[PDB]
Amino acid sequence: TIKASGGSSLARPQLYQTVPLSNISQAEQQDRYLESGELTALKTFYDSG
Amino acid sequence: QLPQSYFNAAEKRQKFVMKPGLSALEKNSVVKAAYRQIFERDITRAYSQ
Amino acid sequence: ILGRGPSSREEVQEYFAIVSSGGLAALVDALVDSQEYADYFGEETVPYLRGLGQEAQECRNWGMQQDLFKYSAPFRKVPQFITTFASYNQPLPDQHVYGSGNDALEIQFGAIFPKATRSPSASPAPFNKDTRRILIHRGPGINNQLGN
Amino acid sequence: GEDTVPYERYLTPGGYSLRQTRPGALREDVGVKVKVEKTARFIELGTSST
Amino acid sequence: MRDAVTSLIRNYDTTGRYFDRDAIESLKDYFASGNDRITVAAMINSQSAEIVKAAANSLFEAVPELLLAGGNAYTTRRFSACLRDMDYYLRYGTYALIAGDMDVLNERVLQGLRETYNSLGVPIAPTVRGIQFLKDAIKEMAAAAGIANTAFIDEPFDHMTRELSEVDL
Amino acid sequence: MQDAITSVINSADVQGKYLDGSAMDKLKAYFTTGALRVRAASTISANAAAIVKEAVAKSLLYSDVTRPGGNMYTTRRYAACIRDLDYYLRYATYAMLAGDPSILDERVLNGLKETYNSLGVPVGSTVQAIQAMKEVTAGLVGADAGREMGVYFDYICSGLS
Amino acid sequence: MQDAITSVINSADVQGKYLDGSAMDKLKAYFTTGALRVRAASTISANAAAIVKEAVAKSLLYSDVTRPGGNMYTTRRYAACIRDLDYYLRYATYAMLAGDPSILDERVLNGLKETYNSLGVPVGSTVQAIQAMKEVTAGLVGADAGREMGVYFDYICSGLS
Amino acid sequence: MQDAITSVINSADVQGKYLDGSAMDKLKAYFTTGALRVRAASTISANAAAIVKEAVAKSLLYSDVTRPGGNMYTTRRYAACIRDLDYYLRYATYAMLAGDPSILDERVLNGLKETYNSLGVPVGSTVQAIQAMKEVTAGLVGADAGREMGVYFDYICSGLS
Amino acid sequence: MQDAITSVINSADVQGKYLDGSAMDKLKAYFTTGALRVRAASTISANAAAIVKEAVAKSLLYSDVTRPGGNMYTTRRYAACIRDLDYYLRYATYAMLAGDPSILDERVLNGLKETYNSLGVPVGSTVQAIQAMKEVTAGLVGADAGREMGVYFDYICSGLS
Amino acid sequence: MQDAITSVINSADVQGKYLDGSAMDKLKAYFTTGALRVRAASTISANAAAIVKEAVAKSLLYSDVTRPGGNMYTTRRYAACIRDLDYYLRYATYAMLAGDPSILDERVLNGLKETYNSLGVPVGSTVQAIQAMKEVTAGLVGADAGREMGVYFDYICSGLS
Amino acid sequence: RMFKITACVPSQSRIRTQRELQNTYFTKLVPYDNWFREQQRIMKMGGKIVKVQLATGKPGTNTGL
Amino acid sequence: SIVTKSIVNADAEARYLSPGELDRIKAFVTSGESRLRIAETLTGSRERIIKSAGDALFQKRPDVVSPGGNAYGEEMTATCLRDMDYYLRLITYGVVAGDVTPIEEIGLVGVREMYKSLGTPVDAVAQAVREMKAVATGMMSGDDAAEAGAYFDYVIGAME
Amino acid sequence: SIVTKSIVNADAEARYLSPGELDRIKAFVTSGESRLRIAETLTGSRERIIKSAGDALFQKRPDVVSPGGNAYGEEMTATCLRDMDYYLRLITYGVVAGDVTPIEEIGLVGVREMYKSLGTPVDAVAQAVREMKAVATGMMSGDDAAEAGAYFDYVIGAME
Ligand SMILES: *[C@H](C)[C@H]1/C(=C/c2[nH]c(/C=C3N=C(/C=C4\NC(=O)C(CC)=C4C)C(C)=C\3CCC(=O)O)c(CCC(=O)O)c2C)NC(=O)[C@@H]1C
Ligand SMILES: CCC1=C(C)/C(=C/C2=NC(=C\c3[nH]c(/C=C4\NC(=O)[C@H](C)[C@H]4CC)c(C)c3CCC(=O)O)/C(CCC(=O)O)=C2C)NC1=O
Ligand SMILES: CCC1=C(C)/C(=C/C2=NC(=C\c3[nH]c(/C=C4\NC(=O)[C@H](C)[C@H]4CC)c(C)c3CCC(=O)O)/C(CCC(=O)O)=C2C)NC1=O
Ligand SMILES: CCC1=C(C)/C(=C/C2=NC(=C\c3[nH]c(/C=C4\NC(=O)[C@H](C)[C@H]4CC)c(C)c3CCC(=O)O)/C(CCC(=O)O)=C2C)NC1=O
Ligand SMILES: CCC1=C(C)/C(=C/C2=NC(=C\c3[nH]c(/C=C4\NC(=O)[C@H](C)[C@H]4CC)c(C)c3CCC(=O)O)/C(CCC(=O)O)=C2C)NC1=O
Ligand SMILES: CCC1=C(C)/C(=C/C2=NC(=C\c3[nH]c(/C=C4\NC(=O)[C@H](C)[C@H]4CC)c(C)c3CCC(=O)O)/C(CCC(=O)O)=C2C)NC1=O
Ligand SMILES: CCC1=C(C)/C(=C/C2=NC(=C\c3[nH]c(/C=C4\NC(=O)[C@H](C)[C@H]4CC)c(C)c3CCC(=O)O)/C(CCC(=O)O)=C2C)NC1=O
Ligand SMILES: CCC1=C(C)/C(=C/C2=NC(=C\c3[nH]c(/C=C4\NC(=O)[C@H](C)[C@H]4CC)c(C)c3CCC(=O)O)/C(CCC(=O)O)=C2C)NC1=O
Ligand SMILES: CCC1=C(C)/C(=C/C2=NC(=C\c3[nH]c(/C=C4\NC(=O)[C@H](C)[C@H]4CC)c(C)c3CCC(=O)O)/C(CCC(=O)O)=C2C)NC1=O
Repeated sequence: TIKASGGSSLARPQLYQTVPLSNISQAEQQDRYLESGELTALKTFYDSG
Repeated sequence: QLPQSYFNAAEKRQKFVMKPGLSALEKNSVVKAAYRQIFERDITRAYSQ
Repeated sequence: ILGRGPSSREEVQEYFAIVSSGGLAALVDALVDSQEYADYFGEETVPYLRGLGQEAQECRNWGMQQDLFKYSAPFRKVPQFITTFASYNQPLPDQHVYGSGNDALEIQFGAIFPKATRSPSASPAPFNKDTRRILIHRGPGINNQLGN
Repeated sequence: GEDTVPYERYLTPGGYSLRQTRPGALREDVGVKVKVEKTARFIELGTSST
Repeated sequence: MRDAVTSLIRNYDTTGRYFDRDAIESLKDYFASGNDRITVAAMINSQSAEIVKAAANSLFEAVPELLLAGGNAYTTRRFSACLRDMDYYLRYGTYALIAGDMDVLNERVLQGLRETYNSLGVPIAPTVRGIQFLKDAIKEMAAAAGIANTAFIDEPFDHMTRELSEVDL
Repeated sequence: MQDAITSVINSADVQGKYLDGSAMDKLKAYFTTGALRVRAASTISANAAAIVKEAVAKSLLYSDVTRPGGNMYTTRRYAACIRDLDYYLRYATYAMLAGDPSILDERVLNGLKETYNSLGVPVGSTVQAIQAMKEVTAGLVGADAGREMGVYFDYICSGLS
Repeated sequence: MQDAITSVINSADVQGKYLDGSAMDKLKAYFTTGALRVRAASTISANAAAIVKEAVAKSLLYSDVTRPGGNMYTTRRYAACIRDLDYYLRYATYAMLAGDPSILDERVLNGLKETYNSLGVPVGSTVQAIQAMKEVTAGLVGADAGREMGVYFDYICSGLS
Repeated sequence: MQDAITSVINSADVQGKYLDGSAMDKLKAYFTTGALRVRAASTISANAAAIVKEAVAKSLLYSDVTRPGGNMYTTRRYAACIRDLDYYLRYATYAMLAGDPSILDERVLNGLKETYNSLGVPVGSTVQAIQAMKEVTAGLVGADAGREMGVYFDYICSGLS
Repeated sequence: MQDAITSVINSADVQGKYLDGSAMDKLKAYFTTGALRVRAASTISANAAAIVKEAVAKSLLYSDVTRPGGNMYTTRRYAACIRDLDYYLRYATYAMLAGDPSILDERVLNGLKETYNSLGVPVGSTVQAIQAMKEVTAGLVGADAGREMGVYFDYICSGLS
Repeated sequence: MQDAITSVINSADVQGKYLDGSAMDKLKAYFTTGALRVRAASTISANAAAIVKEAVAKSLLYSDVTRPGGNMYTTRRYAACIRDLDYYLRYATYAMLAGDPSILDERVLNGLKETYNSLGVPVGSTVQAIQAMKEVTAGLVGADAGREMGVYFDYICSGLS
Repeated sequence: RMFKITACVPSQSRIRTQRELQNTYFTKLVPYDNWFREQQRIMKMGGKIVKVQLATGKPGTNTGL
Repeated sequence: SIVTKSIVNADAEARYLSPGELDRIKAFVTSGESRLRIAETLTGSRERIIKSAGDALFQKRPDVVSPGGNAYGEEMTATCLRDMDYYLRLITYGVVAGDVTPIEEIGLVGVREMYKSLGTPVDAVAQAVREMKAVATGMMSGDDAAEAGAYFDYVIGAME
Repeated sequence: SIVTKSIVNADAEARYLSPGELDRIKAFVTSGESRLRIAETLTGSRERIIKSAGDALFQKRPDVVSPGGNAYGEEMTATCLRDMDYYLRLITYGVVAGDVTPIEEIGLVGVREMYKSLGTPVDAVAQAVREMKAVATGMMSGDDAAEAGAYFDYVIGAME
């Protein structure tokens, strides 16, 4: 018998990469707002959608 | 062991390297990353500590 | 410093012995000068958190590393790693069958439960359905109703 | 059984451990032994009679 | 970790007594069947990556949804993660076959496996049926190789699927 | 346990101030949405068992959790699962009527994570079941009543995760 | 962490089906709103500190919480409050850009209630501060961009409450 | 609470498989040992009080624990000690009959360490008392029935320590 | 729960010895102070509500804790505060009569810190209230009876802090 | 972590008031007792290992806990027990110097009960060990310095129990 | 006191773990108290130590570090 | 099982096993061979039991397979035969264990709540177990049919 | 610039440039012509920008030119207009580079420490860049004024 347990919160690992995820996580891991050219990368991803 | 299929499909973390050659804001952002990782929150710019 | 939780009980034994000899100074001294910090980070890279996509995880250390890779981790004031690592080998604990939060304080006017939302002190333990708790009789004792 | 109001019959080990093993509520046998408290034998021998 | 010897040692240590007749008989019982465990372990070390694959294909023939759409062994990332998990089960089953005690399985496999699997969405049920497809494969392969007794081979996988098991009885 | 009115009164009382114009506007917003809340609560009280069984038929049926080894395997576990989903729908209806999720973290989300972690209940599968329940009831009561149901369903899923 | 595109792909993949017409229509809706999302994100990145300080000037200033005894009293507590509000505005901008609030309950609303309840942080006062931040940024970026910001601001306030 | 039969059935059911030859062999082993288990249980039910009082006469009598200051000092503590030893012998008989120690960690070893640590009960002295009880009953019922009693007595001493 | 007599008997019994001269001297000290204890207990039973209301009038009235935001604000909280102070005075009277503070840490100070920390009750303000209650009752019953009341009042304040 | 001075300043600051006469009197009391606190801290720093080993020689030696089966059995467990007792004496010295037990429940009594309950450490035996340590150091430094040490030793024993 | 050391430490574990690259051949000021475990650790990983030089020590003192 | 029930019933009473309970366990231990023979009889011919019992059930209660009933369609009839297979498996478990605590403790506690949440008539399920009992006791000798029909009887009794 | 930022952000991540970053660099490469036109607009009329912005600043904030302020006197007002010329030059650099790393990496990091060591009110400097932004966006077409006002906006935001 297992006699103890840790708190298992469900964790969702990223199954693959998309572009807005990639730019948002890049700007996030540096702890800043999205700078102007990040927003341009997102913008020309949107116009090309 | 972790399969490479699990690693390439993952939330890829930015590794901040301190080389002495680097530009000056790069050393600034890397020192910012070290303050964020050790102190768990960015203690400069939010307390000027 | 290392970007992960302690993954064994012997690791917590070893590094608390180091803390006990020489404070925060010798703790950071022993953490930075490992083979682990030198292999993962070397001399140039900042330490980083190693979640379940970065490297191979272990099932024994999982629910507590999930705690540590949060921002509520300086508010878990209860030591989680040593308690789960010590309480893995022992028998079951004295906690309510469902969760460890329903154990009320035994005072005259209750409705005092350690709520999950104020302090994280959560020790879930797998109780089966036919377990019976051990209670102390308030009285002489030999008329403990399991026996008399 | 329809004559008495209830009363607290059982404690958990957490609640009993809370109330009894507090220092003023404590006895002094409860957990390790206590040795016997005799007077010194040289004081007993130095008295004025058996 | 504990083998059978350190299990008997910790059993006799907590009371502070020396070995009696029966402790020497149980130590002789571990030391006599030691060679059998070691040729079984070497025969498993022969075909580990073959046995893991064969048990995986027999499990996927058993439960066919996991290769299909909504299943958890869906993509090749999930397929490779499942086959690496079966490699873990065979590895620590070999370690418990050599040790003769279930403490390596308890300390390094079964403690908190259910937490990770319940969180990630990994099912616990075909995991167990795959563990004992591994057990059945190991059992018939080592019974084919001249070994008379298979109770020690029976031991660790039966323990591992008594522990991941859901008690509903 | 407090609705939008009691929380507004509690904020104005902890201030010690009278009810100013912002509190009046908040109470006017609640008194405009209340009739829609009433009609959605009646429509949800109509179809409790149907919404629950459609949520199980969407998510949990024919998966591994109803097979042997799953935590929804036995008839006792199936009945307790239907019981848990009926609880989630009932308390989401209560939080929709109050317009405040204080009842959810007071009376559902209090020790629910530790209970489910002690029992071995999968939290992701029950989060998917609550999400399918939300999808079914948002198909039932419409767009905006489904949204104001789904905010408390998302509150339950966030506190559970 | 998933945007509208990744959630649509995850639904079609958990189905195991190809992308049918409803998924194409959802992605067309996101690819029409994305330019407005980009321009609102640039306008919000312009005025981070102004929106934060106007939110404090609307709600938290000159009340009891900045007086002695309040939880926003000291300079450390004031700086941490400005930090928390900057976090809420930054993550609301991220959830506006993604078009999905999965980042909010993944990375803001995860242990935030228990942290604030352990510290003694008032949840109603910070909910009013986030509401004033929403009101200021909806005055900044317009009607519909303010609405698609306010849906994630309301998500943060609902998960906090 | 499960015997050897119920644990074999639970393993074959968690597998989802039918009862193969290894399960048949395990049940044949239990159905061969069951008559010896029955006769040893009758012989132990014969001499409950004698085995308990011989265990106290071997270990706990004339030591410090029955003297003043010991935890077995008073008549209340002596009666509770005899009660605890009768519990250990009775549940070891039950675990011998079932052929599985699940009842021991379900109903003896559950909160026993924390109870004894809260009361101040010496765990080493009661482990020696259970060991002397094992020695006496193994002298009573013979070699192999004494061994299959002593495996559950060692289980109780291991869970207590 | 034990007075001076029962604690002396418990010490002599845990020794296993008879009552020697030091125990006789301790019991003579208690049997000399007992009449003063009786008269002080009658005088305190005379003026329970007066001592409680004078303690609130000295410490807690007209401060911030009776104002909005304080923990003594509402009528429910005021009534519970008067109830808590009546408990402290009643149990201090009991510990004065017994001559031993075992009832205080058995039945007041057991879970009181954790209760007050879970509720949000200020411990310093209630310690000042108990100190003013001590000052008032020491003005009531005199110098030495006030001192032997104040030793148990200081015991309650020390266990609370 | 706060001494008597920092707690007085924190009370006067949470009031928002200046330091009135009662705060001046409290600080005068601390500034009179501080030299005695300093000399007792030096005398305790003199004899750390002697006080610890005399506490083990009084309580824990030659009992069941140092015998086989006890939790103080092995050399690892003996060394960890000496380490734990040195921690209790060191932090009681710190709380004596500060004149406030905030460091004890901040840094000793925080997760100590749950740690000891997870390890299987007897709490009553370690409470008796801390009581014997208190008795030895009160024999060392005198009556009143021993009392102001024993108030924090009783704080540690109360938080442990 | 501090040692201005210069060393080159190949990893011999990057092939298995497939990590990215840290530049070896460092020149750093190590504190005197943990220079021991650092030199020992560089010898554990198998790296050669090029140059050890005492930087701030003024060697031969008894107090004042 | 029998041993679990005797151990628990002596366990609440704070006593050992009475000698009458001990010869009860002894008689069950001796009759385990016939129990295993009945279990092999029920296990080896499960295909014909499930097939013929489903045929006789849908002959007897045709409305549940008609459009409008629960078990209408291919996969619904397959799930219906799967539920009958579950109940025959629990019958085999109860035959081996010598008592109905496997059957009750697995598949009879919340059976009403589950089949009400699925929309299933429970009387038609009782008819399914009745036809399974008819085919199974048509397959054995007399005392074997009585001993298996005891557990089949318990399942149909626990339905209604 | 944009290329530096994309290269560094892929460089820490130990990966190549993602295709979204590559079309970001491509779109910046195509918009470089309009960036150079905005740069010529800002460069050729720097005299009128600095003159009119200084006039509107000293009209708006007259205390810094009154005796007692920092920019009081001939050479102090000349140094004030020189600091405004520096910031307009950095605006032109940030317009060409497509990102604010020239502006931040040259004249915005220790701007508070420098202007505190000089005794300068930084809000009046923010008003100087505000008047420069007013004159400059009064000088261009709509999208050109928006693209230049983004960098002017960054400078005034990095002041306070
Ligand atoms: C395969 C037959 C089954 C299956 C497996 C599966 N597992 C995962 C992910 C993980 N599995 C583990 C397991 C272990 N870690 C350990 O340390 C041990 C003991 C040695 C075990 C058994 C862990 C930690 C993970 C997380 C990934 C990681 O290692 O970091 C997946 C991927 C799940 C996903 O979707 O991401 C899969 C598919 N799934 C099945 O369906 C089979 C039943
Ligand atoms: C069925 C599983 C089960 C067990 C085992 C159990 C034990 C148990 N033993 C107890 C006490 C006790 N147990 C002992 C026993 C001992 N102390 C010694 O010194 C000896 C070494 C040892 C006996 C061999 C004593 C002396 C007490 C009384 C403690 C007291 O009254 O202070 C108590 C305290 C309440 C009461 O007496 O009635 C419980 C609950 N409860 C259970 O539900
Ligand atoms: C989304 C992209 C993607 C693909 C395609 C994928 C395929 C994939 N093909 C598999 C097997 C297989 N695939 C094939 C056949 C073929 N394979 C081919 O690509 C040919 C078209 C064809 C032969 C002409 C066969 C015969 C097997 C069974 C292999 C085995 O027995 O292990 C398996 C092992 C599980 C299974 O049995 O299905 C995976 C995961 N995984 C992915 O993530
Ligand atoms: C009112 C607030 C509240 C809730 C929600 C609550 C839940 C709760 N759910 C439980 C069990 C359960 N809950 C589930 C539910 C699930 N397992 C699955 O596989 C599915 C994913 C999921 C259903 C959608 C199951 C199967 C059990 C039974 C576990 C068992 O019997 O072993 C138990 C165990 C005790 C008992 O069944 O009666 C509790 C206390 N209690 C409460 O007081
Ligand atoms: C004990 C540590 C502490 C400090 C310092 C503190 C400051 C503080 N100053 C404030 C306002 C202010 N403080 C000033 C003060 C000044 N402006 C000037 O021009 C002068 C140079 C200077 C004072 C001589 C002004 C003008 C405001 C109002 C700001 C506004 O209304 O926008 C406010 C917001 C309103 C309020 O709740 O009081 C806080 C919290 N709070 C604290 O807890
Ligand atoms: C990115 C997701 C995320 C959030 C939101 C987060 C919040 C967070 N806010 C905190 C504190 C705080 N948060 C506040 C904020 C407030 N108190 C008030 O009175 C106001 C109503 C309200 C501001 C509007 C204050 C005052 C503190 C400091 C508490 C203290 O120092 O005692 C802390 C305590 C540790 C520290 O300050 O650095 C955390 C972890 N952490 C995270 O990871
Ligand atoms: C006999 C031993 C014993 C004590 C002492 C005891 C105290 C106790 N005091 C309580 C509440 C309380 N106690 C106080 C008292 C105070 N708050 C303040 O601001 C003042 C400083 C202080 C009074 C001097 C208040 C205001 C509450 C109510 C809390 C609430 O309703 O939220 C509660 C919460 C439940 C209830 O009110 O009925 C308990 C159990 N219980 C016991 O069994
Ligand atoms: C071992 C104890 C046990 C039982 C009994 C059990 C029943 C069970 N029956 C189900 C469905 C079902 N069972 C039936 C069965 C019937 N309908 C009829 O008309 C006939 C009278 C009858 C069978 C002869 C049908 C039609 C469904 C499908 C219900 C639906 O699709 O809505 C389902 C949902 C899908 C699934 O995961 O299988 C469960 C869990 N599960 C268990 O673990
Ligand atoms: C490219 C980045 C950059 C900047 C910004 C910079 C500023 C700078 N401004 C200076 C002086 C100054 N700058 C000002 C400017 C102002 N005072 C006011 O009242 C107005 C609000 C404001 C201008 C509109 C004044 C008055 C001085 C003289 C300070 C003194 O003489 O003490 C000086 C010292 C003298 C010198 O060597 O020029 C430096 C280095 N240097 C740089 O490399």
